[PDB]
Amino acid sequence: ISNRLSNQISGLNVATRNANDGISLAQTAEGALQQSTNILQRIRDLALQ
Amino acid sequence: ISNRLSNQISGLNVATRNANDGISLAQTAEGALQQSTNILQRIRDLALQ
Repeated sequence: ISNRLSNQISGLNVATRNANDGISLAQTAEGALQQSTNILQRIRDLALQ
Repeated sequence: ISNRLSNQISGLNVATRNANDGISLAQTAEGALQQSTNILQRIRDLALQ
């Protein structure tokens, strides 16, 4: 049973870390998009200008 | 009767020793397998990685 538990536990610690790197990925993507939106905000600013 | 008893006794002392060496055999086998399990634990660690 314990061998199955250690299987589960340390496997899920790695999977936690894979998830955390994923969180960071989506974070960087989000930043890029925020700034795409600043541009597009400017594009309406310029279209109206 | 005693000759049969000495037959039994010293024969069974040898058989005891054969059994003890067997205990050691299965012990060494067990150690090898323990460490196979450490590897396989790592293999799930790496598959999840």
